[PDB]
Amino acid sequence: VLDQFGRNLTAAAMEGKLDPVIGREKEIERVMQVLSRRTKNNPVLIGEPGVGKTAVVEGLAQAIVHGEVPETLKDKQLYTLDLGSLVAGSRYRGDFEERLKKVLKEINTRGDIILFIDALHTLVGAGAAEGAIDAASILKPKLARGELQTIGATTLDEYRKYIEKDAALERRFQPVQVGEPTVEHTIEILKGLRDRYEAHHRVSITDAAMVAAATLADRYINDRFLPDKAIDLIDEAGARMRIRRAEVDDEQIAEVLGNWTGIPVFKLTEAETTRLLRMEEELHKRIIGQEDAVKAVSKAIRRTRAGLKDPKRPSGSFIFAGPSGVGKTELSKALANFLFGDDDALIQIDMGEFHDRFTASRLFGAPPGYVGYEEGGQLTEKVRRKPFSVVLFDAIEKAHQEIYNSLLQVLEDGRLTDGQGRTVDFKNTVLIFTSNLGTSDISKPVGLGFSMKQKVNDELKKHFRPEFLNRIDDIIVFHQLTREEIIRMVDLMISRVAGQLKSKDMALVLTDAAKALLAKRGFDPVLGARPLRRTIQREIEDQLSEKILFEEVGPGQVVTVDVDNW
Amino acid sequence: VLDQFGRNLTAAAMEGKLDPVIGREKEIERVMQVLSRRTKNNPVLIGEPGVGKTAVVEGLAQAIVHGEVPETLKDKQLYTLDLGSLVAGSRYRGDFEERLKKVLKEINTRGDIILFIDALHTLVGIDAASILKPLQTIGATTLDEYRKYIEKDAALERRFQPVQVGEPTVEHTIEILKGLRDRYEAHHRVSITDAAMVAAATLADRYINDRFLPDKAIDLIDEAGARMRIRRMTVAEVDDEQIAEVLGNWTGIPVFKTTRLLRMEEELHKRIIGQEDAVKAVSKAIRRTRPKRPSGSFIKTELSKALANFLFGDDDALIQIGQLTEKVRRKPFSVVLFDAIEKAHQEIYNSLLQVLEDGRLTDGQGRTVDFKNTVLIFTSNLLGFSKMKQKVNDELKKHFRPEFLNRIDDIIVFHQLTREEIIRMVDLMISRVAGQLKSKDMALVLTDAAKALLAKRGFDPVLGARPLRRTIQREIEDQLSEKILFEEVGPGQVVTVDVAVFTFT
Amino acid sequence: MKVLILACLVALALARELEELNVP
Ligand SMILES: Nc1ncnc2c1ncn2[C@@H]1O[C@H](COP(=O)(O)OP(=O)(O)O)[C@@H](O)[C@H]1O
Ligand SMILES: Nc1ncnc2c1ncn2[C@@H]1O[C@H](COP(=O)(O)OP(=O)(O)O)[C@@H](O)[C@H]1O
Ligand SMILES: Nc1ncnc2c1ncn2[C@@H]1O[C@H](COP(=O)(O)OP(=O)(O)O)[C@@H](O)[C@H]1O
Repeated sequence: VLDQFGRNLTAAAMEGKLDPVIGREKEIERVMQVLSRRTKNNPVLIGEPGVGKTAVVEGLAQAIVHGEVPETLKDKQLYTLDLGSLVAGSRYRGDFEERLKKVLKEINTRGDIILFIDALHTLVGAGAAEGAIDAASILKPKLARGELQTIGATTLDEYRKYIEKDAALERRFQPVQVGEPTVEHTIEILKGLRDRYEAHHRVSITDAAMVAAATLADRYINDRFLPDKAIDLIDEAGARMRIRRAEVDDEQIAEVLGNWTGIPVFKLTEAETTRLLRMEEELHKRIIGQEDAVKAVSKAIRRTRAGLKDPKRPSGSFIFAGPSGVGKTELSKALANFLFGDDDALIQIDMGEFHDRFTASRLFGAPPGYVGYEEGGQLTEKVRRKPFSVVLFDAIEKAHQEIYNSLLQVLEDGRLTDGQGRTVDFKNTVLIFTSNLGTSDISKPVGLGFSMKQKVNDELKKHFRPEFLNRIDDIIVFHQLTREEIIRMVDLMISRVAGQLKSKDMALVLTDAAKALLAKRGFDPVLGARPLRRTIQREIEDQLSEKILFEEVGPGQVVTVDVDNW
Repeated sequence: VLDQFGRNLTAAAMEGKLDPVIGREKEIERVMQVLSRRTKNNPVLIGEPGVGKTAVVEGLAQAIVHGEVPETLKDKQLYTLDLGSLVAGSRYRGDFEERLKKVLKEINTRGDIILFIDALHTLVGIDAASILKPLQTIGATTLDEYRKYIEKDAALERRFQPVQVGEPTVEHTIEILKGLRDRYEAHHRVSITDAAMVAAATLADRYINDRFLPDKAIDLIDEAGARMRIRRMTVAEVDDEQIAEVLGNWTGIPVFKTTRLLRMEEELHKRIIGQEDAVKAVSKAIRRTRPKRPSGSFIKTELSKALANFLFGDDDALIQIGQLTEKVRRKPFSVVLFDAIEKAHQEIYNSLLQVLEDGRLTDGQGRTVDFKNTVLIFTSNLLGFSKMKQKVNDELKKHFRPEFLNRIDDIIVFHQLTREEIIRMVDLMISRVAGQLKSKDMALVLTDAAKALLAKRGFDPVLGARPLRRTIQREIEDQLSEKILFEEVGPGQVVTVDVAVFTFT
Repeated sequence: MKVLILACLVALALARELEELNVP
């Protein structure tokens, strides 16, 4: 291969340009085991993007120049081969085939070339298609005879879509699994890469930072992979140190990770133990009133996270029973923003539309050949995208029996089988079920007799199966809100729009007489404290638009509104 | 050698040759973070066309010569590289390959060169790709071309770090214009007021929707300053009046360039007849805005049309529903109408649900569509012995959850049909055909009896008033089409439909 | 109940041979 489409990794390892490859030695030995074969000496590094597939080959190219190769791979000039640059420039017939036969002629003359084709899935249909002169069919004769040594690097998905699907190419290539490193393996990688990133940034990097880079990237980043994600934290923190300047620490990694996810450095640089020690006071910030509920779930999460925890249970299962919209999904959002630092972790499934077991095949995915195969079965993109999550099952009493027979897995194990065959882990997810099985007192202070908390408890036993209810951690019951409890919610929500008023130098001069009437109008004992915000926008914000209807802007108008008494 | 190919942006920053990049200090800081890295140390400035992504590198070169650059980037000569010039020369073919290699051999001969490539996708689809292996390079593509070319190569993503250059706000592009004021004041010898720049930023976002914030606003300032230099040849103060004159030639709309406009209530009812209280109800709701959430949210079709005409100019600014992506990217100042939401199940509650909470839909298409200036409208509704008045609003509360009905701006009701209201719809639909008779020099007058008959037939409130368009043409126009062909009625004739059966002269 | 997933065949062809203009 010329130095036109690739790069001599063997000559890069002579000049000490390749990064040290710590670990992955079972894989470098496996690649040598494939390359030492007589025929079809062609390994494929199958992994994920960033697990160190190129690093295995960089570690192999170091093992060639250090003489650690078994007199079949000695003095093999290992070249990469960018097939993307090799396709690039083919707008005419025969351009790609000419640039590939020049490479293939160069390997024939020298006889000591090992190709490394990153993205070997590109080989299929690189020229035109499968049955056509592509890069696959050009290389297939010499790959089948061991006369072209080629290290591939696909992912597991791309190996199955392109190499296993292509008949007469799955045989030419030998799968070498490069798994994602563990966190303790990644710390050993970072400590081996310590001298490279200390010398580049001229910034000392401590052992506290490299443990923090591997641990927090596995937790907070779940679209990328360990080796890379954690190196990128070490690399970006050393780079942002250069734009501040001598030492990268635990807190410096949490800052450059907080700029990616949006978690405040504090929620990254914390300590589960303290992290959940002042849990109650931070969950009061968006739940005022119904305080025994907050202290119950704050106690339950601190039991089922801190200290002992089996890995065969979720972080907490909850039944939120009681009156609707009094803080039911408002607490679960407040728990999700406490969970690891992101409010965007709450998922409403809205089980009220389900009154069918056939629609459970439209919730957990369809059997293939049926409708509901793409949307439905979307739990892959949600909960194994985010192992730290909160799933809310609103109105579970509306659903069919067969729907939560499939939910008996996730309370026992913490795993779920998708309709497309995925392991959708509910392992760290706080699952929360929800039923307004209580509406009797709710429906006026009368009942079925001739004349609270335990009325809705035995309605769960009446409606559901006891097999489902007892795996659930704690059942939380909400009560009717006192008028002193409602006006604090009015106080919290009138202050939300008040910040948008002084942006325009307007001021809603607050009075408590209007706040009592908002509590009367924005609450009923069937639905209340959910339509309180529409009561705010219909009764306050309609009449504050009458200011600019009669054109009141000025430097600022101190408006005070009070509607009549009821 | 770089001495005859591509502009030295660092040398241009020393001479003040680059236009001053006012703002963008966060994105230039981000680019200095990438160039300071060991791996993935090559920024790809993802933006939109004309977003200011070349100005980040122009602003980077100005940050190099000030000494506000890191110790790994002190006195780096930052070169843009002119593609299409390393062509300029044929010895013979392979020239652009052989000449580009001579440029790169001078880059590693020196050590202080950072290439900027304004179109990095054009070198992907020597190719330089190889030389990238170990020459720091700043790229600049769109997000469509990042997902098409740069991200689709693992040998081009282990080194190419995406850097977002976003479209400025209307506020942020004013200080871009105020920083670029002295360049365009001195180029046309005409002073440009601050008001003009507040106008040229606001009006360019509002009315130019294929171009992006920074450029669009600069295009109005540059062309209004150019217009002032022309008409003084056929001190002169480019104003906000001047920007609307120039943008009135860009878009071709009459100059009505808003709270005063918003004072509708009567500034309408050209197509809306009847339904009077819902029109007064959507006045104070739209003017709650005067955020990232749409300008209005409501839970009739004509109402929308006339709402699209009065708020957003065009009758065809009403989008009746990717399926709403890359067609509100085209026009983000549209009323998005949802026809018959009752007949759709819950899979549609992700492009109307997270847009009242974000206003943005990231998707697989490749752009984040902007819903902050739309008017979302849902179109839902069209036992024993006894002895809507004001209520339809409780139906949709029971239909779908009020967990975002307090996030809907206003749930307005529509009032019942009036017998006089339908008569006012009959003489509205006769205007569609009276104009076709004035093209024949005919006149179509009617009587109160004939207009009440057409009001009496085909008005059914289950179907709204759709049956009325049929009733006009089955009864008038089918019998008026024959009498023209029978030549009972010719040109220069007054047609008086009276009387039951319709007869006339 | 069933859905058939069809298969939108794309038009894909090899690159065009070109005819050259001679310059002596
Ligand atoms: N065992 C290892 N030792 C040192 N660095 C490693 C190791 N595995 C991966 N890396 C580094 O992590 C990143 C992984 O990218 P790369 O090697 O291209 O793998 P992949 O092809 O799977 O993305 C590189 O920066 C690489 O140097
Ligand atoms: N932050 C900014 N400060 C000053 N001028 C800017 C800024 N952003 C854009 N511009 C100007 O707006 C125009 C945008 O051009 P350019 O930055 O090359 O666009 P693009 O990034 O889309 O290629 C130029 O006139 C440029 O100088
Ligand atoms: N004020 C009005 N309300 C409703 N329909 C009207 C009104 N004025 C005229 N129409 C006519 O009645 C018909 C309404 O049907 P459609 O377009 O489905 O809208 P909608 O029934 O929601 O008003 C159209 O032919 C429209 O032109």
